[PDB]
Amino acid sequence: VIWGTDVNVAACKENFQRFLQRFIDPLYMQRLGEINVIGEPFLNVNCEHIKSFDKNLYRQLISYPQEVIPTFDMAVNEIFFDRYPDSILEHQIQVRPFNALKTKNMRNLNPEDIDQLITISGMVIRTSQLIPEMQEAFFQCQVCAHTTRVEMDRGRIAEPSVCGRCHTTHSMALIHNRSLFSDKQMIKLQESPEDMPAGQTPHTVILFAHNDLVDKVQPGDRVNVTGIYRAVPIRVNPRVSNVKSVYKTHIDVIHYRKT
Amino acid sequence: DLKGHSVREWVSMAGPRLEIHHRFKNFLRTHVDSHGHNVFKERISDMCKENRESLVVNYEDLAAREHVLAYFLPEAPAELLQIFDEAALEVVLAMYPHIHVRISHLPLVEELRSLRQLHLNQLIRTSGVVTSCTGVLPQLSMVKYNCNKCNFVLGPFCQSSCPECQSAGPFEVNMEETIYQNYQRIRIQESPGKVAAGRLPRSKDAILLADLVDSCKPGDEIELTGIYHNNYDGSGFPVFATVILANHVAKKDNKVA
Amino acid sequence: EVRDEVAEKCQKLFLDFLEEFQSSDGEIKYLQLAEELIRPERNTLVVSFVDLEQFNQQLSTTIQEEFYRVYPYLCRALKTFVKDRKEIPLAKDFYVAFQDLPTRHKIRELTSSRIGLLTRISGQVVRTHPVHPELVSGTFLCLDCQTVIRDVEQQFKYTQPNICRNPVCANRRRFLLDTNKSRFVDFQKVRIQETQAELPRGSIPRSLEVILRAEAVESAQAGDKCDFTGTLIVVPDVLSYRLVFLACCVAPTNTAESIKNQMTVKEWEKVFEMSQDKNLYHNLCTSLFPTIHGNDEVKRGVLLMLFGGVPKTTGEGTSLRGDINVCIVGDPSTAKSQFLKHVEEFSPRAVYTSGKASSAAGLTAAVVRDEESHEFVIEAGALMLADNGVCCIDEFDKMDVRDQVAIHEAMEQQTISITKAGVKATLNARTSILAAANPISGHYDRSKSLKQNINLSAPIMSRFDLFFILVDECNEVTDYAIARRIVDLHSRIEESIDRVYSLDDIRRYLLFARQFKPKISKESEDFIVEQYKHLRQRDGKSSWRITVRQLESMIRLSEAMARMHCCDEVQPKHVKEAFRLLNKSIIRVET
Ligand SMILES: Nc1ncnc2c1ncn2[C@@H]1O[C@H](COP(=O)(O)OP(=O)(O)OP(=O)(O)O)[C@@H](O)[C@H]1O
Ligand SMILES: [Mg+2]
Ligand SMILES: [Zn+2]
Ligand SMILES: [Zn+2]
Ligand SMILES: [Zn+2]
Repeated sequence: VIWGTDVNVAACKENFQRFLQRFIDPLYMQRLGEINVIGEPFLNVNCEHIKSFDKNLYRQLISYPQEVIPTFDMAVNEIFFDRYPDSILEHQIQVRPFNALKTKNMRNLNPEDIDQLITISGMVIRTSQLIPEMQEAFFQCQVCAHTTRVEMDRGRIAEPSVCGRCHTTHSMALIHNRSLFSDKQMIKLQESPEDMPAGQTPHTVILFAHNDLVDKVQPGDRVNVTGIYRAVPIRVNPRVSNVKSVYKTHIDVIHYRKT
Repeated sequence: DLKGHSVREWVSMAGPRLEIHHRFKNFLRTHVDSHGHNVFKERISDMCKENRESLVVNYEDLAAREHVLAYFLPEAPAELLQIFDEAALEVVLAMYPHIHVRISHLPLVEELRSLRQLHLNQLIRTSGVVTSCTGVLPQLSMVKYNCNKCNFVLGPFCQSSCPECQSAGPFEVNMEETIYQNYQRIRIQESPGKVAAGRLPRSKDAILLADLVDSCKPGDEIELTGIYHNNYDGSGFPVFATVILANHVAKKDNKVA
Repeated sequence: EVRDEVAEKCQKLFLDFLEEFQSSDGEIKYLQLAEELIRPERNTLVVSFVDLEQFNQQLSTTIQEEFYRVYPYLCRALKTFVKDRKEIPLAKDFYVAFQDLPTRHKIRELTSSRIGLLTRISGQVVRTHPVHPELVSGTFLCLDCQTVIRDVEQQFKYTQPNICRNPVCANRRRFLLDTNKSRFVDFQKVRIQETQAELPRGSIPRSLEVILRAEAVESAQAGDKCDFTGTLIVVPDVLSYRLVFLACCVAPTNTAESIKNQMTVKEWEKVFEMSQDKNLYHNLCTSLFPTIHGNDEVKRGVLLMLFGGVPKTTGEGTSLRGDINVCIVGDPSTAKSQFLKHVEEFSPRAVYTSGKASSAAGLTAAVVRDEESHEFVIEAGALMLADNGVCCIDEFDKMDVRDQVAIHEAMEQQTISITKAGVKATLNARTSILAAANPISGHYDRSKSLKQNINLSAPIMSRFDLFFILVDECNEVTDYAIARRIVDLHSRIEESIDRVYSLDDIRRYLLFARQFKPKISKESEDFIVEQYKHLRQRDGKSSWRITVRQLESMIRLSEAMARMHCCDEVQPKHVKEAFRLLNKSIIRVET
C-alpha cells in the first residue's frame, strides 16, 4: 500500500471496476457508450453513488484523492478497452468525481482537510485568461546552439548554467516556443451568501483549473466546485528560500456542477 | 580600396576609412570644377563669412569625380558623413582656426509610399509637405539602471522594482546615452495631388538636430534628404519608431514647378 | 554550430517543392508567383498547403507539427530561391504565407498544447494598434571588451546578451545596442473576438491578441471579420506568459453558380420553388414577422432592406450606395424594438444596439488609449461590427451629437475617416441602418411636419431611404387584434407562429438572392423616369419635400425588389411597387 494510507492499487482498481459494473440507481456503462460516439473522455461520477455502494471506498477516495483518482482512471480505460475494445481517442478516458462532501461551510474549514477532495457551492467572482505553465523547458546555447531539455523541474526550471557540447560558461537560454506548456486558469470564487449563517464576512477561495475544465465557468455563475484542497508555502523573498510558517491555500478543481 | 565583403564593414575598417578620408580631403582642394574657381574654397569662405558650419555638397560632383565614393555614400551614410564632417572641420580650422556637411542632388527621389525596409538605414531624398512641427526639444536620453541587489540591468528608460528579484532599491545608472542633443521634430506627408484618391496620404516623422533646426515651417513643401533609420522614441522597453534623420532640406518655390 | 536535422531536411524539401512542383499546366506556379513578388511592396509569397501536402505528405505533417521551429528555414529557402533567380534587391525581408488549411479551430479550442504548430482561426477584429518596428535579431557591443555581439535573437522582449562574447571579459551589464546593425520587423498588435456564429448564447467571447507583419500589417482593418493562418505562441509579460497568435496570412472570412453548386439538392429545390413562388413578397413578410399585427408596410420595408440594392462605383471613383436605410418613428410601445429585435435575431451579421450606449466606441469607430499599453488604438464600434450587414439602432433620437455627426458621415460617404492623436485611418462601412425613434414629446403630432416631430438633423433625415410612422390608432378592432396576437402567443407558448417558410430557409434564400445584381431595362428606365415625374408633380402638404435623394432611394428599392424574385433585370412591376411603398411612406400634414 502507498505510504501512510489504506490503499492497494490492484484492489482499489478492482473495487472501482466492480462499482462501475455492479450498480443500481448501470448509468456508468450507458455514459461510457455515450462517450464512445461523443468522444468526450471525461466520465463524471457522483461520489454519493460510491458512498451508497461502498462507504469504505468513498472514505478512501476522499482521504487520498491525488493517489486514488489515477487508479479509477486506469480502471475506466481498461473497461473502455473491454467494451468497445476498438476505438480512437486522443487521450484515454478520465474520471472527475463530484458531490462527495458538502462541507460548504467554507468559513468553517480546517487544515485536517488538506489534500482531501471536497465540494463547495458558491458564485464565481473573478477569473483570468488561461495561463500557460511550463512542463518541459527547452534550452539552446548562445555559443554552439546545443539543444537540451529539462522536464518537470518541480515547478521552477533548473538553469544548467553550463553547456554540454562546448561546455562553455552559462550561455544556454530558454526558448519559450520550443518548450511545452499546460493550461492553468485561476478563479476567485466567493462563498454562497445564502449558506452562511451569520455572513459577517463572506469568504473567498482561489481555484485552479489544470489542463482542462478551463473557461467552463463564467463570472457570477453559481456552481458547485469539487476539487482537492491544497496548501502551498509562500517565500518571504523570491531570491531567498525562506518560507512563511503560515501556508496560503487554494483548490485544484476536479469537477464543476452548474447550479 | 574597394570590393570588400560588406559596405558597412568595409568603411568601418580603419585602413579604408582613413583612405577615404584623405581622398575626400584632397578632393576638397582639387575640385575647382571646369570654372576653375575652387568651388570648395568658395563654399568655405561663404560658410566662414557667417560661420554657419553648414556645407553643401552636390552628389553629381562626387559621383563624376570619384564614382566609387558616391556609390558607397548610400550604403554607409553615417560613416562617410562623419568622415566628410571631420574633413570639413579640419579644412575650416586650417583656413580659419564642428562642421556639418549636407548632401543634395541625390539622383533617385522616392515618395513616402515608395520607401520600405529595403531603404532602411540608408540616405534617401523624398518630396513631401510639412504638416506639423514642434519646438527645439533639448535632448532625448536613455537611462539604464544597474539593479540594486541583483545581477540585472533595468531596461532602457527614456528621459527629456526589478523584473526578476523585485528589489525596491533606487538602483544606480548602469549607462546613460544622449541622443538628439538639440532637435526639432516635424511630420511630412505625401504632397497633395500625388495621392491615389482613396489611399490615405502617407506620413513620416523627421528629426532635425542642431543644423537645420527651425529651417522649415508647417505647410511648406520640401525636398528632404536624410537617413531613413530606426531609432528610439519617447515612449516595458522603449518603442523603436522609424524616423528620418534630416541631412538636408530645400524649398520648392511657388509650391508648383 | 548545431544543425537541426529536422530543420535542414524541411528546408531541403521545401526548396525542392518550390523548384519542382507545378500546376496543371505543367509549369512551376510558384516561379511566376515569385516573379510577381520581385516587385516592391511584395515581400510575402503565398503557398497552398494542400499542394505541398500532395507533393510530400510527410513534409506537410512535419511543418504542421513544428511550423514555428521550421519557419525561419522556410524563409531562408525562399530567400535562396528568389536571390539566384532574378534581379531582386540583394537584401530585403521575405516571408512565406500558408493557406488552404482544412483544419479550422475555434478560439475556444486554442490550448497550450497547440503552441508552436500551424493552425487557422476565424474571428472578428475589434481594435487595431499602430504599426511599430520591433527588433528581432539584435546586435550589441560589449562596452568593456568592445566586441560586437551579433544575432542575439530576442523573444519579443528586451533580452540583452547573457554574458560578453569574449571569454576573457565578463562585463555582463554594459552592452550597447547597435541600432543600424540590428534587424527590425514591422509588427502590429490586433485584437480579435469570437464571431457571433461560433459564440455560445450568453457567453462572454474570448479575446485573442494577434501580431501582423510584412504584407499582413495593413490587411485587416478594425471591425471586419477575417481568418488568420498562423501559429499560437507565448510571450513573456511583466515566469509569466501570455498567448498571442502570430498570423502569417490574413484573409477575408469565407458567385450564384458557386453557391448553387455548393447548395444541397433539397435546399436548391426549395429556393427554386421560392423564386417561382408568386406572392412570395407578402408570404415572406408574414413568415418573418409572426408576432406582429398590421404595419404591413413596415415589414415590407424591412424585408427590402434585408435584401438590398446593387452597389455601383463610378468611373470617377465615386461610390453609389447600394443598400438602404430605414427609420421607424413610433408612439410609445407599438413594437418598434420588437421589429429591430426580430431583424437582429433572424439575420446573421445583424447587430442590435441602442443610442444610449456609453461605450468608448460610441456606436462607431473611435480612438482610445489602451489601459495597459497607453498607446492610442482604433477601436471598432457597433456600426463597424455591422460591416456588410445590418445595424439595428434603437433610441436613434437620443444619440449624442458626436455619434450623430459620425453616423451622418458614415451614411453619407459609406466610410468613416477617423483621425486623432496622430493616428489616422479610413474604415470602410457599407452597413444598412435600421433606426428606431420616438416623436418629440412622446406622441406623434400628425398636424406637424416630421422635422417638428423629431430632433434628428436635416442631413440624417435626408439620407434615409424610408421613414415609417407608427401611430397608436384608437380603433377598437386594431387593439382587439393586437390583444389576440399577444394572448395567443403567450398561451400557445409555441405553435402559434405560422411560418410559410422556415427561418433557415429564408436565410439561405436571402444568401442566394444576394448573388444577383439586377440591371435596369430601358423600359425600366423610362418607367422610373415617369414615376419620378409623378412624384415630383405631387409636390406635397408632405412632411419632408422630395429631392433627387428620393429618386436614388426609389431606384435602390426597385433594385431590391428585382432581387426579391432573383430576376436579373428590372420590370415595371418592381418600379411601380417601389413607387407605391415610398409614396405611401410619405405622410401629409393633417392640420
Ligand atoms: N401593432 C402591434 N401588433 C402586435 N403586437 C404589438 C403591436 N404593437 C405593439 N405590440 C406588442 O407590444 C408589446 C410591447 O411593445 P414593445 O416593448 O416592443 O415596444 P417598443 O416598440 O420597444 O416601444 P417604445 O420604444 O416606444 O418604448 C410587444 O410585445 C408587441 O408584441
Ligand atoms: Mg423599445
Ligand atoms: Zn555550447
Ligand atoms: Zn534585481
Ligand atoms: Zn565583455
